[PDB]
Amino acid sequence: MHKMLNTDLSRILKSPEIQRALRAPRKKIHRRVLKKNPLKNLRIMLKLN
Amino acid sequence: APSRNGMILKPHFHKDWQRRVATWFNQPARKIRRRKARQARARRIAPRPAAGPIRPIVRCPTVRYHTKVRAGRGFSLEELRVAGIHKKVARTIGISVDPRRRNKSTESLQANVQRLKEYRSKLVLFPRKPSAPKKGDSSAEELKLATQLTGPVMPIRNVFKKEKARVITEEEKNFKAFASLRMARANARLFGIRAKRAKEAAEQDVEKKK
Amino acid sequence: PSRLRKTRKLRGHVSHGHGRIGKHRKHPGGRGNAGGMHHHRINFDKYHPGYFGKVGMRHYHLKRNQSFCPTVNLDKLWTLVSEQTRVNAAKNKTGAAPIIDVVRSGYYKVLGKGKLPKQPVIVKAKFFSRRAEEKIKGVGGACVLVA
Amino acid sequence: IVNFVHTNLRKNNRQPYAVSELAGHQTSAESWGTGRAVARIPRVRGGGT
RNA sequence: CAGUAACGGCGAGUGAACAGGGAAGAGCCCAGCGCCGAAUCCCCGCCCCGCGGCGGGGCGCGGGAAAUGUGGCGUACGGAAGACCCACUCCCCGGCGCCGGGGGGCCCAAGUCCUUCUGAUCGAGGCCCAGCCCGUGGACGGUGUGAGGCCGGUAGCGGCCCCCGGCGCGCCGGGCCCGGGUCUUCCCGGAGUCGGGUUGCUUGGGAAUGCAGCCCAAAGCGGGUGGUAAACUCCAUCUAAGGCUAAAUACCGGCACGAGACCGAUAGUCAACAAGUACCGUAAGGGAAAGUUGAAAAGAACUUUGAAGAGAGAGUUCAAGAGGGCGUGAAACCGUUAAGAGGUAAACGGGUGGGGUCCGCGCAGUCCGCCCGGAGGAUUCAACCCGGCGGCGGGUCCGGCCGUGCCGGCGGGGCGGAUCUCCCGCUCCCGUCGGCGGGGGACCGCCCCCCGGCCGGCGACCGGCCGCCGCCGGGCGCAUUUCCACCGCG
RNA sequence: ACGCGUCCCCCGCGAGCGCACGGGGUCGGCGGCGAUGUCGGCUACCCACCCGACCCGUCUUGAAACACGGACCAAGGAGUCUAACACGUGCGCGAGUCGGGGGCUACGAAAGCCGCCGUGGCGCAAUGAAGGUGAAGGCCGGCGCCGCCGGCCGAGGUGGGAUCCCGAGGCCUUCCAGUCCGCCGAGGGCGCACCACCGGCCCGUCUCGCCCGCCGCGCCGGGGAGGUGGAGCACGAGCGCACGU
RNA sequence: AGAGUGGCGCGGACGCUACGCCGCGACGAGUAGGAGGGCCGCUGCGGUGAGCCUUGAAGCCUAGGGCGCGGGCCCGGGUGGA
RNA sequence: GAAAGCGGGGCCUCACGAUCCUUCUGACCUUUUGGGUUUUAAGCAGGAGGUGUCAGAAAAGUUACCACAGGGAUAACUGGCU
Repeated sequence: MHKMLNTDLSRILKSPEIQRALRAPRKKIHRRVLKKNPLKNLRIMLKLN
Repeated sequence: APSRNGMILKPHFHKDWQRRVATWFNQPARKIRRRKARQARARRIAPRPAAGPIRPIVRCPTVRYHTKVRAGRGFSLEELRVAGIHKKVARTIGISVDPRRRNKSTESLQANVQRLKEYRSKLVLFPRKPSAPKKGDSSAEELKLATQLTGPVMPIRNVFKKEKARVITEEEKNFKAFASLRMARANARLFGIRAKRAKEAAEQDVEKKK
Repeated sequence: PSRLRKTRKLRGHVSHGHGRIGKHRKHPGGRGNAGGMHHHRINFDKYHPGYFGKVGMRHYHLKRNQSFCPTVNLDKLWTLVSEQTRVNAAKNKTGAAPIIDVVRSGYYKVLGKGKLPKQPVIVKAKFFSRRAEEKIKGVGGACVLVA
Repeated sequence: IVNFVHTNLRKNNRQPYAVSELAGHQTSAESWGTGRAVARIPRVRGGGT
């Protein structure tokens, strides 16, 4: 006698109830920094202050 | 060297056990023999049951198994004689014989006089020659219809008589269950001490008079 | 299996998990339970208090069927019937009571544990402990004995 | 529950095998001892073969 | 049942039984008390049969055993005699014909068809529209590789011909004079043994579980047992001091057989081979090493150097780069050719340079779209009708099929429950009130099948008529459309 | 500091182009040398030079050691089966579970089946050397105290405890009401496991006191308050299989 | 990035063995001894590969060419003969 | 001692001893194997008999006739530090 009744989780994920109770996605990536020394570099230095 | 917490334990391998080890690799075509030479048995004894001479109604002893019933060794010599079958004729028609058994109650004695009529009736008995029967020998229609039996003959199953749902009377409810178990324990043990002092107190009244 | 065990991860290492200094050598403490009042003292007396000594009387040819006493509590004393002696008994007007025999379900002495489901009950039992009497009587039921 | 079973089931129609106990210990042998400059293993007792 | 109850410098350590449930199952004979004229046995001389288990019958003024006890009835479940009842024809010892397993041998389907690689094929490709042929035979082995159909078998309640039983059923021949229920009167059993005291071994048995010696040594309402010594006691349960008996169990020796998730010639038995053999020890005893040419011997005629082994050429083989201890043929260690180098023993790590060897298949240098100009090919693109198929919903077409969905039915059932009792078995009572059983009949649950009434599904589960838009074939369409291939430092 | 319409002390969508010290590099820049003698090739074979580098195993506070085994090469060569135990981890079923002996009927000596084959094992009950005993209570009536009569709820606290539940108030496109559907939320509620503390109930033992129950009226049986011994209760987690230490 | 009641051209890269991909920081000695992972090896048994082999299997040899930190493995050549 | 009090050994820091078996003391006590009356054994608690190698075996020598496993963790020489 079955543990879970609908194994079909391609289709359970996209029926009216599950897609009206989850926050929106974040599909953007944020790649790493190279710290331009603001004692040297101008507009880098005009951004701080 | 025991490490730490851990149960102490005594092995008996101090002898030379290996020289006496038993294994059962035989186990499968040792069964398949029994069953074969089992299967030989009753082709030899054709319309006689392979279930053999019939076993009596017998209890199991002691206070544990004394609620139970089982098959026994043989019918007592006051169960055969009352029914109307002799001890050396009973062997010659599937009825068990044992020279030792007892009759102490009449509640397991009436159960073994009726057992032998059930049987005597439902038996089918063949003629000495096929071409000339006699008097007690059965007809040639049963004997046509008659045939072998399989498994114990009239096998004893576990029995108990039922009881109803009853309105309790006003003196059942006025009966102690624990205090009547304790005043039967008290008077069984102390009756030896009781009777010698009802004697020694009644001994002194006889002496001071005379 | 002989592959998933420790001894494959050790073909290559020298001391094989029994030592550089003090090796695997035959029997360091004495075989079996040795040293019971000497050099394996502490242990014995700190996870097996009471191994060493006598107590009580000795009964010789002890036959254990005479000592034979099974047991059945209250909470679950209705566990010897079908689900038919209780639902029709609760339906009654004149006030009947079914007969639970305990000798029929391998029970000799009747014990006094939990609650009771409160509806009339006659109770056969070989031994009544003192709470099996007072729980069944206060609700309302007889206490018949058997041998 | 097919696999677990299928391993533990396929063992029981198997035959015994064994290597003998006579063999190896079917000589009268004995160690020569320290001295002679040999390894200390037991060696075989008396001959010219 | 239990690693228990019991032992144990109560330390290490050892260690049952009975009950419960199974396999196997089968039960009996004398000594003694006494009845029947020893009624009993052994050996020998002679004929008829007859047998390679000397047994069958007749005939002996033939010997012997035996009253210091042979045979018949008979032994504790009691046994016997006599009297009065009930019944009385089946029970064994051998031959003659009649009715179907255990051992030997002799026999039973189908390709060596058509091409093709080989030294040789058992290999590769085909054999239609009966998917070459047989398949109760596609286990195994052999045959110049690797075969269901080339040769042996394999299969099947298959075929024949010989040897020896086993049950059933007649015809002569032999025995055997036999069985149960009530009444009276008789009558009954193992001795230097049971039993103790002591001494030593034994056991889980503790003021001694079993065995033996030496001493003492019985009883007949008597004697053993009843797990702590004894006296005084009622109960409970067996008859000891003579004897036989099949099965269920065990089987590293013997005679045959069948297998293997084993080992593969320093393995596996000491032994794959002239092994318990060569050889060692006075003797008891100790005891190895050692498998392989090739498909076939086709095992190298003749010549030539040599006294001879060793050689040079001929030759067989697919090969001698397989040449009689001859499959493949590794390392250590040698010998000779090429290169390279060389006074701090050699060898090693990092880093570069020089020279070799091979290898790149290197020596005029990358493709992939769309776009534009200038030279052509091929009957060709949109659109419209003609058939076949999918993808889908017709937000409201018609049925049928499911359900870890229910609500009915005065519907035609299968097992379950420690729920209630009319017909009859058996049994104490005198056609009769009561008591324990062998089935039917109501009632409650658990489900199979059939008709109506609500819910859900066709995404582990459909069929038709519509409406759409998608491909793919056919017609028509005759080019400033559709694509093909090429050429321009575009 | 730079339109204007009103509040004041104090006198809510303009239009485009463009350059860059701006969330890690690209030329919308160039030149030689190419067929039998040259291109390339880190890798693997020989030589040469600069720097570094004592022989391995080993016991040992210490080994390059004047501590021991090692002349070279092949082939063999050492934590293993089975009987207990325990803790962890996978899996079936769950107050249960398990046929392991016994049965029935080529691969198979396998594999499906018994249930009135669960006898039996371990588990659901402790505690005493034993005889033996053997597991909640409250709150209102019939006579300010007993001995008995009815009716109701019930496995008892306090403190900390993953999450749920009630929702003062708000979540914008001209304004003024009005909602449904969701989410954000002051503080305030039922408290699952795991603990820390307080009360209680069953066996054993210790000290104090008065009444019960009776076919057998006792050297007979049963109740009550406070210490104390335990491998105990207190709405259960065990049993069979496999793996590892 | 809320939902209502009133005043010409049929076109737009990769992905996600979810036991996979991707994303931003801090650290990385080890003898006795623990633990994980091994698309590291060696021999046997069930499954699978419409696997491969006399047009040349296994083993060996190789100043031939490639693969991973590593254990080890892939391809050129010659032998060999199932 | 009048009374507050104080006393369960020496004013405080040492003067002492386990399993088993052997003794005595305690009660209208449990048991004595089928049931019962009397001798008799066995237990439950609390003291004593003692282990001084004092966490607690029951034990004398010799080897220049000698033996095995080991030690430079251990002496007889050199060298070293002093």
